[PDB]
Amino acid sequence: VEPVVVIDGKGHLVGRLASVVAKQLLNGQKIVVVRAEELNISGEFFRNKLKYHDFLRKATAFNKTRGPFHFRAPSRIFYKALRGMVSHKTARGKAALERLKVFEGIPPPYDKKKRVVVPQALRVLRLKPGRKYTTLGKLSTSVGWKYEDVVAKLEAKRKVSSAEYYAKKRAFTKKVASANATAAESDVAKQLAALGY
Amino acid sequence: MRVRKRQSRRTSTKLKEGIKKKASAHRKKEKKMAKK
Amino acid sequence: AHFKEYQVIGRRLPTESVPEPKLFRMRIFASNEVIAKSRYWYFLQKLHKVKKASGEIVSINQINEAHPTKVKNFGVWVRYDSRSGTHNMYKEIRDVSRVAAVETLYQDMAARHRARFRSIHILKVAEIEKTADVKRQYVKQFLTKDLKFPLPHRVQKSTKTFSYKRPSTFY
Amino acid sequence: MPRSKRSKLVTLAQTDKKGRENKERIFDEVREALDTYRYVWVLHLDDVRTPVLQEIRTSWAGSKLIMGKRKVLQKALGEKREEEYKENLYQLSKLCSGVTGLLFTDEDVNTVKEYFKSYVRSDYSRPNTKAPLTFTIPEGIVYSRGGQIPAEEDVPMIHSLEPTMRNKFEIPTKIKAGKITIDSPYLVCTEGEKLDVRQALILKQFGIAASEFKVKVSAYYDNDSSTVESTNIN
Amino acid sequence: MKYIQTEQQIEVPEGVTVSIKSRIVKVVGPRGTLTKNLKHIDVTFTKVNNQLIKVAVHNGGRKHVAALRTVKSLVDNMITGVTKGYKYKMRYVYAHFPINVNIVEKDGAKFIEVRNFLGDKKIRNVPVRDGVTIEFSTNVKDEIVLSGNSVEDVSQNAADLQQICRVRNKDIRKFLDGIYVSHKGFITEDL
Amino acid sequence: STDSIVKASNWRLVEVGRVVLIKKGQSAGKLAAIVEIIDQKKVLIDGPKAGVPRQAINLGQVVLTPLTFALPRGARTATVSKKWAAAAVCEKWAASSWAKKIAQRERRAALTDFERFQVMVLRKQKRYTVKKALAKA
RNA sequence: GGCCAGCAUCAGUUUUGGUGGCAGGAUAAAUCCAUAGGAAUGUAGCUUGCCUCGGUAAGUAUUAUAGCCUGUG
RNA sequence: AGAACUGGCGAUGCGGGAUGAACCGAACGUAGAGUUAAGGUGCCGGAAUACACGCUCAUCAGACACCACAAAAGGUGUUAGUUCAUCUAGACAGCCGGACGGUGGCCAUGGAAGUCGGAAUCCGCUAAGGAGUGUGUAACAACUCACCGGCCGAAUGAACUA
RNA sequence: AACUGGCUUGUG
RNA sequence: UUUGCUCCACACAAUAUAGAUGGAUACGAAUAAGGCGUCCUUGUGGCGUCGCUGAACCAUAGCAGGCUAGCAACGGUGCACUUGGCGGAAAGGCCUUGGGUGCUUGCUGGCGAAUUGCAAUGUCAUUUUGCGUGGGGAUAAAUCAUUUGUAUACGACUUAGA
Repeated sequence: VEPVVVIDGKGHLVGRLASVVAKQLLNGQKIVVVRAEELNISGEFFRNKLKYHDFLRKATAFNKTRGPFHFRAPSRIFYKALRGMVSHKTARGKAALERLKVFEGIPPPYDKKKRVVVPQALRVLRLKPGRKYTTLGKLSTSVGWKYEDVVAKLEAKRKVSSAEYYAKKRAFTKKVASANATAAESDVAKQLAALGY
Repeated sequence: MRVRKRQSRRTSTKLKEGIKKKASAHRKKEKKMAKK
Repeated sequence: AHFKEYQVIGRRLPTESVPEPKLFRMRIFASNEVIAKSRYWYFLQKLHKVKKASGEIVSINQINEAHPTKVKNFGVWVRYDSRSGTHNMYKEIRDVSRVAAVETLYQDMAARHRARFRSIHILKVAEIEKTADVKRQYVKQFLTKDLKFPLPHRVQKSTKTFSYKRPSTFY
Repeated sequence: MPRSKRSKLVTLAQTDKKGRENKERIFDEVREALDTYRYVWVLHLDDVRTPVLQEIRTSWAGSKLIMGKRKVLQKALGEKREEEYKENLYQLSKLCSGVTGLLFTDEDVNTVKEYFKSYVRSDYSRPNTKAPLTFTIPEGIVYSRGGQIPAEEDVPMIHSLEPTMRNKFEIPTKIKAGKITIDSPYLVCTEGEKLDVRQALILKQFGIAASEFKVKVSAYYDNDSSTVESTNIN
Repeated sequence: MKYIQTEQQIEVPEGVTVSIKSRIVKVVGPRGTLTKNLKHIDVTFTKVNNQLIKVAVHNGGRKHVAALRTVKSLVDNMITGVTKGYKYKMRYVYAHFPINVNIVEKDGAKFIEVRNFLGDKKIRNVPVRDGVTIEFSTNVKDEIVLSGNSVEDVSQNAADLQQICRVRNKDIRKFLDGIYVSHKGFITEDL
Repeated sequence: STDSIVKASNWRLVEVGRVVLIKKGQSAGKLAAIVEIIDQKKVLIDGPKAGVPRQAINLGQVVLTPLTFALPRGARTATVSKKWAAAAVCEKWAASSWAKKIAQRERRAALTDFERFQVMVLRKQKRYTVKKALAKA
């Protein structure tokens, strides 16, 4: 629908997001993902950390270099699980994953562009309350992604910038709504409502 | 920590068919006993 | 499947010098006729010395309910042979009809006991007119005056994969 | 709450529980008492001693003094006018509010109403009460009496009880050799204040029955008159 | 058994005021204020009027409702900690070696400094949390008093403090010395 | 000023009296009212006026409206119709902004291409007016 | 007069929708109309308390200033 | 282990079982269209992130073919049951009081007072209070239950199964 | 030249 | 440079497109909560209102978009300039000033289209490159050989050399 989709990854879950993404890629929508320090995974911190140390101890015992890379960072985690969801060895796969771009935080140029969500992956719908979740920023900094305090600063910069922006947009909508409702009660408006607008 | 080795949950077929043959032995023994 | 309640009688065959035996009746729950019949013969072979070949069926009649939409408290005495020796049980439902109550029962027994339709027995349905002789509590709390409660955390089931809105439940 | 419950402590003690058999037993027994005896006295006794009650009973065997649970005593007396063993009993079933306690006599009224004014004992504070004395504990060795008697003949308090003094009684109690000592004097209470439970306990620990004990009564009934009498004497 | 609605009452007195947006609380009274986040707990609050507030849960599992009773008692502890204020009293006892105990301020740090412990040379500092004040006991030997509004801060600080003198490798029955709590009262005295 | 300012936590509540919309089933865009509650997730309803039967239903198939009127449990359909027309909900609902939106989507789906070109031009005219209205003031 | 295709009508095969007329069951059961009786998670009304002076509390009250349940038709 | 019968494989491919001698389905000429079996439907992967009742939240669950081997049980995790007990004539939790006299019962001992310890199991008043659970001092004392009773008023508890 | 069939482990 | 490199204009050529064919239309935090507006004592304030799908908002007629006439308005939009700001996370864009230049379907007129023959993607977008056309721009380093030796298996590495 949109040529370039820009997901916000906050409030979301990995697997469910990953599945919907992978299918959208294999059908071709160029998809981009942000804020993936603030993803969520089910379960508790310690279960997820035990898991990841297990993946971390997996290594090629004859030469440790050439085997399973324990990518620490969040975006590349998400990429990992997605690479499991895809046939990454073949060309349909590779020309899927060249339709994917993962970032942390939000760089430009997408902050000036629209962000979306997924319904059917979100924590806040999908999880029963009284049940734990795990911020990937906390997790990955616990396991050796040494950039977390940076991105919070930059996102804090972005947030005020967007704040001033929304103030402008709001005032503009205020004026425009007043203008349109004052222009309403014209017969053309009556006819529009007659036709359902 | 040092997160230690797991047992799998993988199928490992010899144990499946060993289970089936063991099961039939168990049920045979049950029928040999069940007259009493 | 989706269930019905049936009325059956069997009239075990006329033998000479005992014609017309005593028309043993049952009320039997199932989704259709022949399943109902087979269960009549199954209970009957348990309860006294019959076989199907030595017996014959009088009639099948769907029992509709008299006043369906009357909310009713039902209480059901049942048996089941789980893996152990057989054993009894009572359960209590606030519901609309006998048939729907036993529907919910069959599924709940399936959850909580891994209990099959085949190895369930119903003894009996009863309906309770007056309150406050229901033994259980989880129905009993649904009987109080001026009752109100919420649907918290309501979630809306969209067809689309995207939403552009940062949704919410309400509240 | 099928699991994650408390475990209640199981023992092998000798005494067993009474149940309703003793309840209905005493009910019918007072109803037996009613027509037999003639003079009836309702007794509010909040602080009670087992030897005092036995002393009163072995004083008056021709009387009978009965105590038991309240609502069944109200039952056996009859709480309504509609239900009662005899008449004019519901109204005096109303008033009997406190720890009661009851007597069945056939003797004079005068002798008993002067008896229980003459009858006075020494008991403890039993708080939500006054105790007619104050106590400062001196900044020295502490003793079983707490400064009552001379310091030569009082015995110092045992070194077992001191952590109870630190925990319950809120008091700094510091332990030199085997006796027990304090560093500042401790006043426990004053006159004219309602004694607290820790205050009552410390005077108990000293073992001081500084409070007077006298029973009051509120009322009297006679069967042959079949009439109720109201008397607040203490 | 999946209780449908559970609920408890908390009693606001006349003096004190409370402001509850979503699951945040502020509680203000004469001694001062406190705040607390409770976003992890998933309940509902309601006023009826101004001396009583109702907490509640709908569709409770056992864990959910046990949490309900807990959160009530937490907020009541805050209320007490404003209107009364809480007050915890300790003593620091020695057989041979007198403690030197002191208060210091390192850049505004409010450390608590102990020396001569068991004939040591070691300095041990303990921080003080915000919102709690110290006093060494005037006219009472070998005693220290803490007072505050945050009960959790107070108890955590003193529990730390007796957790510092956990004397190690040595027979506890002999080394009776240490720093311990005398009692847990309120500030007031009268009420 | 020295009073406690928690806010009411406005719920929509299920109770005897709650009037309800249906999103899936046969009626599937019609109203009714509860009479009775069965459990947390099933309720027994009936609305005669729109046409819908009496029935049990599961709650996830329905959504609540803020609207309510007083009503007694165990009701019969004559009783609820009488109370309904006394309480005047159909006007209230249809005046509510939600039903305006439902009607809007309905009509737009019911709409002809010729009328689509009409709305195009009339929207352009309104736009002309309004964009003059702005950039001046 | 070769190559690729398209439209219509027809046939075999087949998938998917609309719609009408019929039969059956307890000649559906129910709703709905009337009627009789009953009772409460007790509606009006009555009594007492508070009083924020109308909402509780406990009694009363079987339709009344709501209604429900059952039986028959 | 031995016999007897029967079916599969052997000469035989195909779909599924992640892969496969033994499993599940299935009558092989080439092609088209349709419908299905066994198995499955989050993504790999064609198919419902379908509907719906319940239970589960594991500090390496389970997704198992199942009775089957560790195995009978432990577990203050959790839901539902069974059988018994209690009760506004006041259940359970609790807070308060009593919780006695003969009696410090007999030897036993330096000391043994309900509790270092052997054996006895009384009556008295009793609402109830044992020849006496547990802390205890050298003994004694003091405190606690088990037992009743006062305030509260509401349902609760033992055992067992699943 | 190294688990028939989860083999082996602390308790006659 | 037999004018070689480069910035920019238009003519043609190839050259392909993991696949445009109205718009990637901007807050954040929470969801047992919030947003939007308004008022006040400006706060976790009050008051009203909204969601319950983007099934929307914007844009949108003219030969794949012409030639023309006006009417109403001085508003909108495009092009190339030009003033002044803002943004570093991969900024590579977003504002904004001025006028010039068109068009304006806000409304009413007039002309044309045909014949692609009942439809055939009926081609209109972007990446890359070269030849030419004509206005600008600027005038290198590396390597081999030699030599060194802090390095050196030969390569490599590190030094000096008009």
